[PDB]
Amino acid sequence: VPLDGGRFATSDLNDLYRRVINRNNRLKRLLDLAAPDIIVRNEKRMLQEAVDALLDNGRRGRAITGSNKRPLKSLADMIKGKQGRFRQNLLGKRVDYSGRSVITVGPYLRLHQCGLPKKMALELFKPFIYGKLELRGLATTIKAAKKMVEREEAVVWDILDEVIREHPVLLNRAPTLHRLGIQAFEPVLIEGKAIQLHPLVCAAYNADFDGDQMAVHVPLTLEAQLEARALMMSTNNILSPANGEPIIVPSQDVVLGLYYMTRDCVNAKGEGMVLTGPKEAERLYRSGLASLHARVKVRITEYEKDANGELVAKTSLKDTTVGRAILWMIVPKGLPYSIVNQALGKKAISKMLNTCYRILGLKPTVIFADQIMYTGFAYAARSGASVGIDDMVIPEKKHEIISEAEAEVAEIQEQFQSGLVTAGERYNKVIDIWAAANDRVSKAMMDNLQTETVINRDGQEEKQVSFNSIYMMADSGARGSAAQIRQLAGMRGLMAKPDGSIIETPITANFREGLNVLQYFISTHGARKGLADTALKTANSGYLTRRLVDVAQDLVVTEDDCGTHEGIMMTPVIEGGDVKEPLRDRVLGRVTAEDVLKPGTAD
Amino acid sequence: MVYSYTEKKRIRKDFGKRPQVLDVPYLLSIQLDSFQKFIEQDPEGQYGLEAAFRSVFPIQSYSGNSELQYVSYRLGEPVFDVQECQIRGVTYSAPLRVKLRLVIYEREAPEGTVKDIKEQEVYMGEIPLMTDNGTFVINGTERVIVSQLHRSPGVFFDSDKGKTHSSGKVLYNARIIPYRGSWLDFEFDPKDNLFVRIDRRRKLPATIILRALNYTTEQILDLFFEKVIFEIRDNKLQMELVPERLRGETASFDIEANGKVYVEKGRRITARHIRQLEKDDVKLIEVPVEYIAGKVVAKDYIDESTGELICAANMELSLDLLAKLSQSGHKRIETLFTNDLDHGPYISETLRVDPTNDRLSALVEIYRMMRPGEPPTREAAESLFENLFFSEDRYDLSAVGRMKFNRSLLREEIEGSGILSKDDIIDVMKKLIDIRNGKGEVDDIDHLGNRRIRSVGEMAENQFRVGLVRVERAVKERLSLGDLDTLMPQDMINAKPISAAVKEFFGSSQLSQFMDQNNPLSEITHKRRISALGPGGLTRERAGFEVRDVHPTHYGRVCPIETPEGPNIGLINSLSVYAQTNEYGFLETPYRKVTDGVVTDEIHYLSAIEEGNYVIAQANSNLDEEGHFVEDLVTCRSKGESSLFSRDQVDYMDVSTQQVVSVGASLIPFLEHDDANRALMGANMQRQAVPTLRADKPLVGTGMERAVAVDSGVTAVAKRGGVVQYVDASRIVIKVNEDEMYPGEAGIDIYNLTKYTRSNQNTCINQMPCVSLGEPVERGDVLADGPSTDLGELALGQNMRVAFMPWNGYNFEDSILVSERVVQEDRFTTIHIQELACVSRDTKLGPEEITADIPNVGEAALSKLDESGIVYIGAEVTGGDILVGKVTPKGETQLTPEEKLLRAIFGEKASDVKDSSLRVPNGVSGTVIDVQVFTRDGVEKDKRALEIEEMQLKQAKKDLSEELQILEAGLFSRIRAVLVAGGVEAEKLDKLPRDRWLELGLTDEEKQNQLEQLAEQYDELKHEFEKKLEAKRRKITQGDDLAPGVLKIVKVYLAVKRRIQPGDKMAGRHGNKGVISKINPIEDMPYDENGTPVDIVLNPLGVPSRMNIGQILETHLGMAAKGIGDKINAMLKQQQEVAKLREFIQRAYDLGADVRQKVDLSTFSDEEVMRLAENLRKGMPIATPVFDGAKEAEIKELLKLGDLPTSGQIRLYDGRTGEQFERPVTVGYMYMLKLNHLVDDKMHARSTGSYSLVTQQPLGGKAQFGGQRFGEMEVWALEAYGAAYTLQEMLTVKSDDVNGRTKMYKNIVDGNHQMEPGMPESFNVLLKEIRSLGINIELED
Amino acid sequence: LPVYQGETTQTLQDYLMWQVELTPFTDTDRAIATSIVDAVDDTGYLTIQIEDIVDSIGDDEIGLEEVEAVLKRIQRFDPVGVAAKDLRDCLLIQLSQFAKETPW
Repeated sequence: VPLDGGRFATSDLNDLYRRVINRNNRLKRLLDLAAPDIIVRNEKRMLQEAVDALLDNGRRGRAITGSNKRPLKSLADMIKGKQGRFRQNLLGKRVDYSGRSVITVGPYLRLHQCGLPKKMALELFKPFIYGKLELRGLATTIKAAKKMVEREEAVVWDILDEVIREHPVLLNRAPTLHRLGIQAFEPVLIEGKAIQLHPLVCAAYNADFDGDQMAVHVPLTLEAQLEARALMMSTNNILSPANGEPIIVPSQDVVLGLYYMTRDCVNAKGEGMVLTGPKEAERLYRSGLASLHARVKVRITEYEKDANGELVAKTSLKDTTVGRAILWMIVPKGLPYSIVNQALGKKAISKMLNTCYRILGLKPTVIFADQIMYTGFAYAARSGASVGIDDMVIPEKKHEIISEAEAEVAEIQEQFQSGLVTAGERYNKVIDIWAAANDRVSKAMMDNLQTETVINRDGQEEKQVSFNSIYMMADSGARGSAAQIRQLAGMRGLMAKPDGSIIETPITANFREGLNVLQYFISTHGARKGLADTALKTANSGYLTRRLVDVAQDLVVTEDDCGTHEGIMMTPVIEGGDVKEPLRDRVLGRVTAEDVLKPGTAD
Repeated sequence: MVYSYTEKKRIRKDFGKRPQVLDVPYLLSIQLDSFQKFIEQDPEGQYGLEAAFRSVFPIQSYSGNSELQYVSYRLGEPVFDVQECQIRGVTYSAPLRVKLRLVIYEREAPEGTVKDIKEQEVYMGEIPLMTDNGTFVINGTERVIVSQLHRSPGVFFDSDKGKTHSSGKVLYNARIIPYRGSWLDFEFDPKDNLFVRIDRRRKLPATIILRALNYTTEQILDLFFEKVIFEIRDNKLQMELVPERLRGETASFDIEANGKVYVEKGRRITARHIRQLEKDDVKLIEVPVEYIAGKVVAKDYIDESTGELICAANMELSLDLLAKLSQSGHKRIETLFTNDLDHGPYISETLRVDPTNDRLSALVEIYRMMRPGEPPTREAAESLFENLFFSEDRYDLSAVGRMKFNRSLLREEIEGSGILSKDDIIDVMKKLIDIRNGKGEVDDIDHLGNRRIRSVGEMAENQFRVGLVRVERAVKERLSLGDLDTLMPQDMINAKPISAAVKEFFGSSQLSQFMDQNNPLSEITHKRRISALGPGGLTRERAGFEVRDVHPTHYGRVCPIETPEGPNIGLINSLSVYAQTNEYGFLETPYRKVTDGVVTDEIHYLSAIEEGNYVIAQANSNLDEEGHFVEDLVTCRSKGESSLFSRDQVDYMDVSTQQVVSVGASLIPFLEHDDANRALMGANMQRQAVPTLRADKPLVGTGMERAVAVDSGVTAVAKRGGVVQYVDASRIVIKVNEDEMYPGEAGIDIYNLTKYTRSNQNTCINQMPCVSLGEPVERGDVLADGPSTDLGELALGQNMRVAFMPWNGYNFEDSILVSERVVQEDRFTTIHIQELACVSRDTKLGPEEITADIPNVGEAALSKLDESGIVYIGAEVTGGDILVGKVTPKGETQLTPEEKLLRAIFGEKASDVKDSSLRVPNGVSGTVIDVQVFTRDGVEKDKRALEIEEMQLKQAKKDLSEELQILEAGLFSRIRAVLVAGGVEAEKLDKLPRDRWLELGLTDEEKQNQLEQLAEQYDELKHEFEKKLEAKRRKITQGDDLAPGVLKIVKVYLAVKRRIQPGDKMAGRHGNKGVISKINPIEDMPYDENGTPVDIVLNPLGVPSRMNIGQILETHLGMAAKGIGDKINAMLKQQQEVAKLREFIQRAYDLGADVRQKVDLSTFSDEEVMRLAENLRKGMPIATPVFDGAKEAEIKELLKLGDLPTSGQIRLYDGRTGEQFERPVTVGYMYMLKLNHLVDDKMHARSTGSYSLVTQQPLGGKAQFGGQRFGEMEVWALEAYGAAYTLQEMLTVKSDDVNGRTKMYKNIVDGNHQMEPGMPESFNVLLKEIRSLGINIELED
Repeated sequence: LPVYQGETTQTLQDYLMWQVELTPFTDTDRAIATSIVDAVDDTGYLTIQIEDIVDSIGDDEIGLEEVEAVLKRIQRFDPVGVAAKDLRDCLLIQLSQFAKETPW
């Protein structure tokens, strides 16, 4: 590995080896003349020492370098350590068709797609591009192809797209927390400097499409293609293979719109408007209707696959909501339109999804979810959903609750001053007082922003589901929870822990009121802590994890049946007050032993 | 009176509630004062080299009757100019020349000086000057000498209790960290016994030190323990006791109190019992002999007759030995106390545990540990012990260390010796054992009273001292060897080691770091950080978490959110707005004394030890005009747990809301609702800026960016100039005023700006001028303008209007959706410049020559090349054509009949050289802005090179000619005026110079005399000018020093310019990011009621999740400012009345809460209003404090005054089908900026990449069209696929296989669709490494 | 380390071999081409004559005409004027590569 233009510098690659050869020669010169004992013994000792250093410098002695006190890495220090031939060498190597890819967000192009940027392309497709050109005879010579590529014909764009059609690639995220992050999907040529994905596998690749990356994978063999399109395909990566649980579900603002569609303040315009359904698009789409519609009757022809392998339609005249009838047009046949009979929430979105996926089938359910995403992507703008200062309105009871908690604290302090209340008694009681006042103010604010609204009607009082955006967020269930609003709405809370102890003064203000100097400086310990928490704990986590993966490197099923009744029993953990969980999931997909029988005797 | 003339062009709306008292400091006091003192000559040798030389200076020969002295030292003025070094490539370094004094004294004469060489000075190296902008200039690059903040030297009473004990015990250690030497430790073991530790080795006896320290066991006990008299004469078994002295033990029996038994037998000790016992005098009262048996003998007594060693010391008394002693030795003997209730010996135990009893034996074990073998000869151990700690030139801990221990000893003085002292460690063990038994509070690590940030100046002082010792020894050696000489004090003078060490510790290290010039903030802060990393602090980022907490004394010290995203977080602490430095090594913060409640204007710089003392409040408060307090109950900090404090409680007041933050955040926009998560995320996205095409000023920032510029130093401040003369596309000339003019100088300023100059990390950083002409300028005024700022504001960015509303799949969470306008509007374009070069290398096979005569080459490639090969300056680049056209000469050809016929046919080539040329980097293209070249002396080619030489000369020449002309005018006028009143009409003296008729004799007396003098001075100036000219011209072709390798070193530089694109990374100061990924045309941008195609649509589905209440708080403000501009803009578009827009302005400034005073129509003359508006060109600039910013009611107020939705609700028309949709949204114009990690800095592909020579492994990562390396968690997941063929190709197709990649490409062309694995070659490599190790390695069948 | 950058290179003759591998060739054709490649000069002229190559092939079936045909099929593959063989017809092949549209 020459450095300066002049000298090679295989330092210890031979400097150890060369020193060894040199001393060896010196010996071959010396002891053959009946060596003096002192010299010969010292030399042989150095010889053992140096040979060891070449094999294990660290055991005894040291093999430090010129201008560097650091020792020399012996022959197995090329075997031992983090960066050896035993560095990530059970397959951790630098690869061919990929690299350091930036990402876009695929408003269009449903899951049966993957947005591959055209810029990175054809430096991939080039071997295949040349194969196509020669098969097309577009350049009888390889150099002819090389220049015509260096010429960059647009007919090449045509050829690449034709290849880019029937050849998906594989996509992935890095710190591979799963077999869930990496996707194979239908690649598509696109123009810019980022690759777009459907709002689907946003969970799969598991990062979040900000300053980040994804990966490019070239399934070279046809078997690679068939497998990834059948295995690495996200066309099946819904249910959490561990949890069984469908990971794939719209949970972003597509939900927010889905909710906005089926709601009703009290009674919108012509709330008694009723139809059969195909023209609801005409009416609300023309005018006269809002998704805020109440009591709109609708002749609904639900279908049930009640017949064995056969669905029987069934026409009702159910009254429903505007967007309810709409998404009823979205759904396929089987679900009772009572599926559409909902306030239509996030968990519900998942729930209908589950009902379907149990019910219909894979392509069916997938298409349903996809168009679901489509409709939501329409509605959220068809909503839009402003935000603003006033949607934060503090319930007025806050000032009085504060005055009262302060009164309690002052009473505790005066009691401690009288000596009747111990300081620790003062502390525990004051903690209780603050907690109680906090709960009270929390309830006050929540009522201020619960389903609380006065609307015009015949009764002139129809307290309905209100219309603040943030409370709607906590409700339908997209981004945040009640805790988020409260801190931005109620006081900062106790949050009183420099390290573990409870700071007496509680941080008492919301994002509405700002904060205080001491308040913010207080707020910093836990924040830097939690960041450092994710930081350092990733480490021990991965360590244990690899420990496991090694510990499970050979695990497989080789037999179908054991022919044995031995096992352990599956029983509910009626633990604490009750069962933390029903004994339902723990054996949901079970195969009990020959021990299953009815509660009746001999039954 | 905000004259603020350069700021009279544009000011920000303020609402800053609390009023300024002491503004920002120079914001650069740090990397300035220390090095300033480093090259400061002081009356006392007290700092810098003043002491450091005073250390290792005088060398006395090995009794050669010869000693060495010195007079004074000099560091030079420059070699080259700063930019000159930038051009050539040189380290800005200045020599150190020190006068030496070498005296030969005659023998047999007591210091009888005989001969002296007190006349030979040594230039001991070329030392580097810290820059005016505090930078380095060594070997070229831009670097920051990052300091360290680390543990102070002194007494640290370590606890080390709990979990490390692993025994359910709380330990009590004693840690001392000297600045020089090892560490002496008095550890404690689980056995209630102390342990001696030094330099992290095996345990040493606690008693080892004392006995080795000539301390007898008798002395050791007499000091260590207090002994009762215990006078039992005539078998009285009576002892003298004080119930105050020892108490708290139940009286077992034989408890009688001066007659009457006050303590019953078996009666528990009572405070009433102790009080009554103290009430009456107590003599020696008989005690049970059982109290003797446990009693340990204090003194060693011998019998009165025989000096027997009976009753050895540190031994519990034995009744039989008690009788023997009471009969033989005496009646009274010293005994022990060891009140285990309140005390514990812990010393007699280790004294018994002590194996060596003599000072020699004790000193011997010390070496036996230190040297495992090589037993000393009773002098080597003694010498090692004395020179180990009793030496002044080996440990010399610290004088601040002296103050530190002395305070830790509560010693009235604080100035000590760096050397060891016995009373020190004695009291040290005393305190350790005392706190173990409980006497005071142990120290604290993450608390601030104990650390210092270790500067640069003494660091270099130290490196110099380190070298000074290294040569002092050889100085002594030469003074011993061949001392028979009276030569110059240069005999062993080799400064090469000195220069090498100073450079290396500075240069190639981690102590400093190559400074980057991203946006002004990069330097605004990367000169302002404190971390423990390096030689000091936390030797690894691993091995520490506890100090990474939010420290309580640390507030106005480190910045509040400023720490990286990762492993060095929590510890890279950012100096504060109120930052000062302690007297010793630490940092304080100024503080207004709340004197009797009244806030003294006096600010006292306050640090940790002081900080916990007085009573300290929070500023977010009102204060009365008398200075009286608003509320009587004020939450206040006393010792890190703040609480309400009386109006008679708080002792001080701070400065201002800037107390809590540095600037490295304080340029954060309106965090009053920002999440802390958002907070640190935001700032560590804040510095990521690089400049754009046009600078457009932030509309609502914090208010200091002007000041930041005042120190950001990227434009020209106007020091001492009065009238601007010449400003040109690279020149600015300003002629000073006489009142401020110092005579004998020209009195005019010519300042040069570097256009098109790549910066530290290769940006566009162009200082571009301000005024046009005919302008007055005040002292220090900015006129240039470096990048990404405009007319005086550190704005990494500019207002683009945007709206928050979900839409159509482009807004999942984190996409930023701007429409086609800015792509047309260029708003934020890029311009970046990477460097280039070439080399010559006169070789053994022959010098390579730059002639663009590459054999077998195309003319077009050569066509851009000129005769030099230096391509004509100014062309485009695309592809990889050769830029520098060099050829490598090779060995000559023989008769060579084939080559003979070749040179006969073509000739002139003979293949004598090979095309050895330089080209444009792959995929990297552009056009040049300037170039460079280094010709070492010894070659004078100068092909296209003399062009730059000449252009440079032209510039400099025109430059000198200016001053020449000006002073020439002064003189010619002085002459024609001297010719005035001489009857000499100016028609003649104007007609020709003519030496003014060569003193025509108008007075012929003093006019003759004055004329002679004037012609004299005239020629004098002519000569002086020509002389400076000649020196400069010599400097022109002065020539550079290349390495011995390449004969000439030509350096190239070009440009590349970028616009935001599909795939871009912008962000806003509320820390929200975005992947810019769908730019629609102008139509689909949502249309307003006036239809205005709004620019940027974001996802809104997060404003709660990370607390983006601040982003919308702005957005309200931002819409408001666009509106305020709209009103004024229509007003001007009407060309309305001057006072019309005037009242508009005064009103717009006048609404809201009362903060600060700004008023027009009494100060600005009308055109100052005229321009003041003409600049007011899209919105009124507005500034708020982070923590004293505006109130929301003000926003609601502002939104009506210019006819805007204070609600912020307003409809729109859709961009494709255009039905007005619900949700009347809020929108704004919140400024955006661009970070590094460019989209163009990303994408990369390769299908046949470099399989290595070693392992035929990939080239690397895009490095030569290299690629990625797969992921192990992913590969295991792949196993989850069982994607067997995928693995098969990934390791056979997608590994090193030449024999496999070849057949694979062949088939891939052939459409065969198969892979041939064979066998991995890394397998062969490892198999060899096994056979390389002691292993026969093979595979059977 | 022992490897540092550890990247291999073409050295031209192997770059010629890279093209030969993609070029259609027989075992005797591959052997003749490889032998021709073996004695190759830096300038790109043929070190040994066609007759020496025929002797090196050591095949009576291998003749001067077959050697010439193999060399010519490989004479201008990369670059023009490779294996010049007493360069003179090499510049001739180089010009022949240029179109006749060039005057003179």
